[PDB]
Amino acid sequence: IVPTRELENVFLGRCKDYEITRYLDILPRVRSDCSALWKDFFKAFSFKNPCDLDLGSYKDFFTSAQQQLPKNKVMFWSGVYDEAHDYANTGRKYITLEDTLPGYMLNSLVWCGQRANPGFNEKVCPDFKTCPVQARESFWGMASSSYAHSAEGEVTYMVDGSNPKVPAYRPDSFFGKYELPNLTNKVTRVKVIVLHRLGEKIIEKCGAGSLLDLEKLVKAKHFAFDCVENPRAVLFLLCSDNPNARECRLA
Amino acid sequence: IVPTRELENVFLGRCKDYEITRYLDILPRVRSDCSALWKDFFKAFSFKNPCDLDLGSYKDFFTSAQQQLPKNKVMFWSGVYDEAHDYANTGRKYITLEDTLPGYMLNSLVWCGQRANPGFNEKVCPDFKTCPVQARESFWGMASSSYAHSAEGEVTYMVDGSNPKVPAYRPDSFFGKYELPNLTNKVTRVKVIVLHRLGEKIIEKCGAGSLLDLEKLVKAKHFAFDCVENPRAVLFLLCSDNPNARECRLA
Ligand SMILES: NC(=O)c1ccc[n+]([C@@H]2O[C@H](COP(=O)([O-])OP(=O)(O)OC[C@H]3O[C@@H](n4cnc5c(N)nc(F)nc54)[C@H](O)[C@@H]3O)[C@@H](O)[C@H]2O)c1
Ligand SMILES: Nc1nc(F)nc2c1ncn2[C@@H]1O[C@H](COP(=O)(O)OP(=O)(O)OC[C@H]2OC[C@H](O)[C@@H]2O)[C@@H](O)[C@H]1O
Ligand SMILES: NC(=O)c1cccnc1
Repeated sequence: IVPTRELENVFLGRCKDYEITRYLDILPRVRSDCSALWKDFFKAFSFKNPCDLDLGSYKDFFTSAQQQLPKNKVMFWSGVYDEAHDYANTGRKYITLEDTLPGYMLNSLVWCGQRANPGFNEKVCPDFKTCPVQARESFWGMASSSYAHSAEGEVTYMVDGSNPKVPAYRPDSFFGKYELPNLTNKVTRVKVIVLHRLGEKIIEKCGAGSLLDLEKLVKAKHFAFDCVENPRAVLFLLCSDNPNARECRLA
Repeated sequence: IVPTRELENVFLGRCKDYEITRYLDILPRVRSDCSALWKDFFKAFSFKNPCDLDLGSYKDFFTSAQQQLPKNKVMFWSGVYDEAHDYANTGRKYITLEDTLPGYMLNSLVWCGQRANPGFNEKVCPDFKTCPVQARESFWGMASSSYAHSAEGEVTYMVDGSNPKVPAYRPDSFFGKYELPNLTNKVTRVKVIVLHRLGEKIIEKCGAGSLLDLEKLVKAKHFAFDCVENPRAVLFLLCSDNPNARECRLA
């Protein structure tokens, strides 16, 4: 893959944009300057081989960047990026990882270290499936970890019950690796939302299969559990993109 | 009412981020670099009294910042900012002025000039309703003119039909002053979408009142014209937010 151009400029620009104007009524301000943020972020990967990284490489950066999160509002998702963020509504109904400072600064960006000056690669970045797992998941794994760790009260989980090749809940998702195991006794309940893509064969159902596994894990953390399939407000979102579906017919 | 802090840094940060990462498949890059853009912007109001502006003050800036816009995808809106932007879907279905470079950089921001150094006011910005209309509307009126002037093919206009106090179409709106009068022969059609808020009395309908005036006005310029109220895809977005309304009763 081709690395993002003028990485420092984009980082510092999104950082200043967010600081002054984004989520002011929804998430608290970070306590560090954007230059200090850049400095911890850069020294995490710079002057090293693109696969030298591990789960600790970005710890100082995420310590500098972490935000206290609104009780009851935190959302996780697997397999339904577009639907979860549409439904979250840019922080107004739920908060996602992407609404917090570090997700919003690096969302979609591409970067990597090298050993010669200037210590990063402007030309090429390795396909990351070529690195050991602790290295290919250094950044986004620690991100999901801090984030889950800060969740309080109710949390929400959106998933896909229409995928014949991917279970609604997998222990090897980012949610299963990093999120679920990191939630504290400050969390009280897990509310799952199963998406049935319209026009398509239903594959997972509440309490059966991987959702029944998930249920048992959640109760084992002494957390409450509920699960619903196409709740009306979410169904209406889907229907808007496919107003003809049989599921969408009105009285 | 307080002015945006670190205006220049916010402006430049937003400009750089948009340049490198935003709308890359949806809209073209402008030729002019960020510091050249800043120049043109700042000379418009700097070192003059706050109400010492007119429609031609920001002219060089908008000249520099204007993008060609993709055919059939331009949308206008009155009275329904949230609903129109949700439905336009960040450029994926329709483009709005807030998706273009100059609208993206200045959206939500607050600034004004002053005669003394630094040439702009960091303390307060006169309740712009204090100023002659050509000063109060110098920036966003010129933004709207330039945007409308660039539109091709079909264009769409989303309006409020439940406001007893404010008609669907008004000659004194930004659409009536700046946008409709500036559409060129490159535009072939104007498609109106009338929004009826759930559970609010319906005030305006296609073919009556101000919408009738709008139809004739649009017939004069030799565009086609259609109009529709609460079409399904828009209606479902509304129900998503108020699933229990009578209009959202499922069969
Ligand atoms: N914002 C994020 O990017 C982000 C990333 C990971 C986890 N999160 C947290 O964990 C859950 C989403 O991961 P999930 O439960 O695994 O659900 P998914 O739909 O499978 O998403 C993986 C897809 O993202 C793409 N991806 C991006 N970067 C990478 C990366 N370094 N490495 C890899 F492998 N994939 C990446 C990749 O193409 C892959 O196809 C959410 O609760 C979220 O808070 C957010
Ligand atoms: N000088 C000003 N500067 C700024 F930033 N905002 C202003 C100013 N004056 C009034 N406003 C606010 O700006 C809003 C004017 O909105 P509506 O009335 O809802 O629709 P319309 O008038 O047609 O103007 C929206 C249409 O103009 C171009 C755009 O692409 C779309 O086609 C009002 O809600 C009002 O609170
Ligand atoms: N975004 C705005 O404030 C705005 C105001 C007037 C016209 N167009 C946009």
